[PDB]
This record gives sequence, structure tokens and C-alpha cells, in this order.
Amino acid sequence: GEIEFIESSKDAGFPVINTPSKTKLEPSVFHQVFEGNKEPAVLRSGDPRLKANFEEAIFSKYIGNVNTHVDEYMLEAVDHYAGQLATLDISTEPMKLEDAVYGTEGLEALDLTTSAGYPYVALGIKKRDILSKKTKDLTKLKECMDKYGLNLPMVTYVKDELRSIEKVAKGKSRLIEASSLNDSVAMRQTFGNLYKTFHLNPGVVTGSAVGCDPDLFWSKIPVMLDGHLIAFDYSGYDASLSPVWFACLKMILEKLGYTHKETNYIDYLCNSHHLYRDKHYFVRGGMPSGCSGTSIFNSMINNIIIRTLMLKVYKGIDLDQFRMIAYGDDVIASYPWPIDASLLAEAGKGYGLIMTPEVTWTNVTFLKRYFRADEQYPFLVHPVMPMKDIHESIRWTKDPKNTQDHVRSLCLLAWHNGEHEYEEFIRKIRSVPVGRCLTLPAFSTLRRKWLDSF
Repeated sequence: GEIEFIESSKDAGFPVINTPSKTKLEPSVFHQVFEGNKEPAVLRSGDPRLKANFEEAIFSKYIGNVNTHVDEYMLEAVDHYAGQLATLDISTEPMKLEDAVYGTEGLEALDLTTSAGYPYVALGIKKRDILSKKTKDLTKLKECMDKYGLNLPMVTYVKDELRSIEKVAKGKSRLIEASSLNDSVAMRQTFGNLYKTFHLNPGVVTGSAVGCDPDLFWSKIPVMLDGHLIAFDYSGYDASLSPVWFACLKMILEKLGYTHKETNYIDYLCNSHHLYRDKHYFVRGGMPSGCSGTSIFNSMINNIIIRTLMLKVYKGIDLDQFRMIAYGDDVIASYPWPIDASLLAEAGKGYGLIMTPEVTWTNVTFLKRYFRADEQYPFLVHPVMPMKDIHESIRWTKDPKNTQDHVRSLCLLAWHNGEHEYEEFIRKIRSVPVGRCLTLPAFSTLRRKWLDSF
């Protein structure tokens, strides 16, 4: 992706988008009890922690585009992945508006807490002024969609999150795009059934882990990926994507039965108009992370990409014995023969991608978690989030009113590191008075509930 044009919003008649001064992240009561290095991402240009220019840094992920046709390797990659997806009988019929907005099996209700986007943010209109969980009303939504239409600009926000010392100093904060509510809804109607099928079928047929529950899914992964492991992620995957990969996505969607007109929303993702505070800009290429479906679409494109690279480097590869699962840019995969991931990575460079790869079940990670087979039940596999990362999270909060849920959710991650680690974690939590006010689950209880969940 590449920013093709940027100028002051006022010159186009767009108002300034008022986004936040300060981080919502503050040190928690556990800040001194546990150790960590991460701090809130830089949100503004004058952050005294910066050792770089902020606006340049946040837009530096748009590294450019490789201008190329859909080549023979892409075409074969698309055909092979489309054949897998055909198995799932994905309906290209539009999803019912009430289902696409307020919830159906496999597609959670539209998040009412996030930005409604443009023009609503300029008018003070929030998602809750249009939608109602209690009443499931659609009449106000239909009015706003009729009034403002589709293909509206996106609103760029800086993601308020913990980051490493280096990413704070370099100002490499992440950016999230808010689609207009009108566009989010229309895409959920157009692609809702695809979304549902992916959410209900994580694994090596979708090649997707979006929406998975690591507590359950981790034990299935080594059954699915039974060859020599291949794994990597990327540097700046979303913004690196060139338009040819979106062309590949449209071809795969058409093979699934979507009409050319129904794939038009992929053009909306690829060639996009953004408002960022007092500026507006156009981008060619790049997945606009945060719009409807970007994790699933990122994952589907990654399935095309890896097949492309394998076909191009290993002419004579048999993709029917290749297996892969992607969550956006994050890939875990296997093939019955050893594969040099560095050759794939260098081939990917030729397509404008920055890929970063004996990968074993001991050292492989997926979704920032390790895999450890249970000592007693060898066919069950623990997702292992490093205690380091659990410690980083517990030291901060965006709202101490949620301390109980926050620490509870961390306990659900932590116990997979084993009983000694877990008791130490619980011990340190209880060394603060708040910690003795929390309902903390017992290790035996977590282990028992986990075993029983299978």
C-alpha cells in the first residue's frame, strides 16, 4: 500500500476529527508488584518519549506497491485455495440486516462501543443513537444508510495499547481504521455468511483461525498440521499488501459465486479515503485494518500468498499435502518434506511483502502462544501465553473498575504455564490488598474445567 495524496482536511471541506489527547492506559495497583517494560503507544506528536517524527512513523508502514499482473503462480494458488473453500458451501446470499447487525450464530452483533465513523463522528452521532440492542430497531439505521449512502471515507485512529520501548521511542504506533457504520453494515450484509462460515470452521479448510478459542483449538492444531512445521509472521503485513493481492482476493470470491458487483467492496478496502485528525489522504493498496472483515480477508489473502510462494520457489510442489492456518499475517503450517522458509521470504520480497520466519512443536508460536502437550493427557495441548506478557498486561488498566474481569481473564491464560508459575502469580496478586478482594479461580478448578471442556 502507498499514500498517493495527502492534504489539509479543511481544503476539502472535511472538519477536523477530534481524537484523544492522552492514553486511557494508567499504571494499575499491580504495577510495582510485577515487572515489565511496555508502555502506552505514543498518541501525539509532542510525546516527550519520541526519538523520531511521529506522523512519519505512523505512516511508514505504507511501504509502496509492486505493480504486477496476477501471475501464473497466483492463479494456481487461487484455484487450489478456492477448491478447499468450495467444500464449505458458503452462501453468497446477503445476510439478513437484523442478523448482520444484532447477532446470529457465528457472527457477533456489531460492536456498539467503537466509532461509527464518518459523517457520524463529525455530527456527534454515536452508534447507540442509531442502534439499540434492546429493541433491535432498524428504522433509524435504514434512514442513515439511505441518507449518507456507501463508500464513505474511513476515520484513522491511533491504537491505544501497550508497546515495547523501541516501538514507543520510534513512534511506531499502530493505526486502526473505522469504516462508516453504513459501510460496516453493508459489508456485513454482503459477506456475513462468509464471516459466519469462517468463524464456525477454524482449521485447515478455511485455512483460518479467526474467532478460535485457543483453549479448545490448540489440541486440534497438531492433528491438522502433521508434517514438517512451517511458521512465520510478517513486518507490516496489512499496509504492505499491493493491489494485485486484492485482485487475487476478488478472483477467489468470484469463484465462490460472488458477482463482480458484490466484490466491489474489495475495491473499497484496497483504494481508500481516510480522515486523520486535520488531514485527509488516499491510499492505494494496503488492508485498512479495522474495517469489516479485515482479519478474515487478511487471512484469505495469506492463504493465496503462501501457496503462490511455494509454487514459485518449489516448482513441483504438491499443494494437496500442504496445510496451513492463518490469523491475519500470523501463519502456522506444515508440509511432509522440509521447506526453506527463507527462500519463501525472499520470494515474498519480490511481491512487496516483508516475511520473518528447525521449527518444532517446542518452539513454534501462533497468536503469540506456545504449544505444550499436557503431561497427563498427551492428546490435549495447552496454549501457553508467556508469563512475561501476562505480567505486562496486569501492570496497566484502562479502567480499574474492571480489575476483576481483567485479572480473571489473565488467570485463564496463566495457569497453562503450570501450577508453580500459577501459584506464584496468584501469590504476587495477593500481595496487594485489591488482590485479596478478587475472586481468583483455583488451579485445580481451571484444570478441571479445561479437561471437562473437551
